[PDB]
Amino acid sequence: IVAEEVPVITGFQTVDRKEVGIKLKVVPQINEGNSVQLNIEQEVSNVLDVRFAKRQLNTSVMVQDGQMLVLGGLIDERALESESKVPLLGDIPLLGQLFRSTSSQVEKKNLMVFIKPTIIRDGVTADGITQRKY
Amino acid sequence: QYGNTGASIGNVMIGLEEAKDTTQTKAVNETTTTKGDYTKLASALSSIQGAAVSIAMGDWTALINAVSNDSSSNILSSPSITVMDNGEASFIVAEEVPVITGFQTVDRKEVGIKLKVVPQINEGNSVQLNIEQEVSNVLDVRFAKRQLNTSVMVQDGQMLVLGGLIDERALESESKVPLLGDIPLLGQLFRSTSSQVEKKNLMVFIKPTIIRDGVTADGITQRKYNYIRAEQLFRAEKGLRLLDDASVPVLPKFGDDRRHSPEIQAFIEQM
Amino acid sequence: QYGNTGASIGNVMIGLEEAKDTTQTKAVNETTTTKGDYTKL
Amino acid sequence: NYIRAEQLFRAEKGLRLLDDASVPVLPKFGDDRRHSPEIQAFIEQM
Amino acid sequence: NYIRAEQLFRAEKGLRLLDDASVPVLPKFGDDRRHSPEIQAFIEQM
Amino acid sequence: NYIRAEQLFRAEKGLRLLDDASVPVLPKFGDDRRHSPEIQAFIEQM
Amino acid sequence: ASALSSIQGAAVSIAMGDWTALINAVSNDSSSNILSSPSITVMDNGEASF
Amino acid sequence: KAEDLVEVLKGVSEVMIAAHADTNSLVLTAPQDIMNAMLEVIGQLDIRRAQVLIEALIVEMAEGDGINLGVQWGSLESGSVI
Amino acid sequence: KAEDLVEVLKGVSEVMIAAHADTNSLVLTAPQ
Repeated sequence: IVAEEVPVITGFQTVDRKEVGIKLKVVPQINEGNSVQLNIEQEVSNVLDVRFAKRQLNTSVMVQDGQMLVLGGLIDERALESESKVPLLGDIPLLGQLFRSTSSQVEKKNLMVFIKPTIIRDGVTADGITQRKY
Repeated sequence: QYGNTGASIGNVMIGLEEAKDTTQTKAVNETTTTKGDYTKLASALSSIQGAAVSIAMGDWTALINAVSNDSSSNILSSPSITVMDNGEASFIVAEEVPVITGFQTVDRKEVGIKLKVVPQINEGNSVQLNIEQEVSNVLDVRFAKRQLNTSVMVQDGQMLVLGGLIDERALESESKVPLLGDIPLLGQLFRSTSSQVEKKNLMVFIKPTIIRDGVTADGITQRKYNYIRAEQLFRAEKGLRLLDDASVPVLPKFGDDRRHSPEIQAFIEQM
Repeated sequence: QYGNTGASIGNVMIGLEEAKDTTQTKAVNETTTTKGDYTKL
Repeated sequence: NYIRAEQLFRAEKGLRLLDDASVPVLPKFGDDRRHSPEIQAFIEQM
Repeated sequence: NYIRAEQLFRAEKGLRLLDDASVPVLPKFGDDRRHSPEIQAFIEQM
Repeated sequence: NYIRAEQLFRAEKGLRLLDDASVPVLPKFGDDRRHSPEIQAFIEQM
Repeated sequence: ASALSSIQGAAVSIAMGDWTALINAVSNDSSSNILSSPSITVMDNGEASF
Repeated sequence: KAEDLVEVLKGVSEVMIAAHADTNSLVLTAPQDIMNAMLEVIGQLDIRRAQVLIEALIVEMAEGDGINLGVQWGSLESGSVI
Repeated sequence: KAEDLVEVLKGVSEVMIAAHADTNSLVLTAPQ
């Protein structure tokens, strides 16, 4: 868990602490060589009367030893157009922009969640990884 | 006077009279002058969406009002969850706004896209799906949630339509004197017409894909990875305007793990 | 007037009038002057 | 293809204030994901 | 066909302020979904 | 037929401000549903 | 205003020699006609709510 | 599903029938004849399920009209109203 | 429905009658 807990009021207003951050709870078991099976519960805490976004996925995947695999994702796209006009005067091409109020919006979002296991068997492998992360 | 319209001539004329400067005279020879408040006129105009135009002719003030509200919305979100066969997976993307069910108490509930699926695989090709799918949309807050939870059987790599809605509405309304509003030429002076047309479409499709070999999972992961990496490289070509373009996070090339920053990398080679 | 926009012409004009300096006269010959608040604007 | 037709029509008369490539439109049936036209153009250069 | 008749009559004297193709009308019995007249016209061009 | 008689009498002296075809009246016994006179007239044209 | 609010009809005050005769007369003619028929289609021996 | 099938097959067996969930495979242990019977039951309970597309259609058509007209009278000097 | 039918058929049997819901098919085991 990596998180910071902001104060929460569910009621002089009462405040309740909850944690927003990245949490990963994993239970691997190893095929007697290479592929690793993962029971994974993964949650992300993001926070902006406070609204924060949490997008978790908890699944079970089977990943090869040193290769990456995509657990999850979301691809979201939005276009919200809005307009107001008199109407008739707002139809004229040249002067129409004087009588119109246009509000346009385009939102887009992408989430991918990947996982790479690595199997550490020898001590030289753990020392090799720890040495580069150090 | 009409209720279809944004604001009614009564509150508008009353507001305009309250806004005028009033004078209060006491003779014997005191005469005081005072400016009137706009709060009634402000209360009358606050609800106007459109053109409200007062044409004053011979103490008869005709208030014309006309508007055309044209709205549109287009939304695609597709959530994919990768699951072991016969295993279940939950997927939630949501943000929780505060909710008051009562100094008013607030209760947190989550609006977003959630997909809970439990596949089992026919020993080749077709996948059976027990699926519960919910979408959270939110505008004293009202949000729309349209879920469908069903059981379908989809071929391996082919798309299948779980659900949908096609909704259409036309609400017309009118008011008139009546008799004068019937005349073709001058009828539009005595009529108040409010017309509305709404339309909505929802389709929910699902595409499974069966991953058996490791080369298939690597083939899918490679394209979903290179898609984002392409997006981020494009973010780095037109970069942060106020900051150095090396500060934007970009995925390493597929399979290369971690890279030092360009400046840090340059520093490392010296030492 | 439109609701799509940030602020509507009604509140803006009302605010600008409230911001103007108002004078209150009582003849017989008192004339007072006073500055208006900006809180609506 | 019904919805895709609707969205293509949304792209022909597009967002008046924004570029018409910003309106979401379904890919042709069975083709999965496509890069934006500008992004796609960028990718070919590199 | 009773309701469809009612709706066709709604389409003959239509919305006064809006185009008469915007009023919802049931498709002829058994024909499922139809594109709008303008959208249909657009589709044939592409 | 008693109620139908009452309603036909309601249709002979009708709504003063509205058309007399707008008052609901039971169909003749056993005939189920009938289109309005104007709607019926419209249907025959198409 | 409190006295007139309840008048439905003609209330006419004829003042003659400080004796004010208030005539009041009204004829309220009302009518209502309602047909609603709900049809529910059911499997035999099965129950349906509408 | 093995869980549904094991429950059903208990009676046919009456032998042990155990449902392995994760593989969705059920383990039969019996003599030869009962085995050949339960494999012919499982063979016929394993069939593919057709799937229906339910498309409802809801039509709500409302219409309304009214005409309200009348003349009122009043004299407030000696209050007399119609 | 198998669930309704299995309940009814219990008495006729008195043999095992088991209702498979998802296929809506009932499994009969009895003599000839």
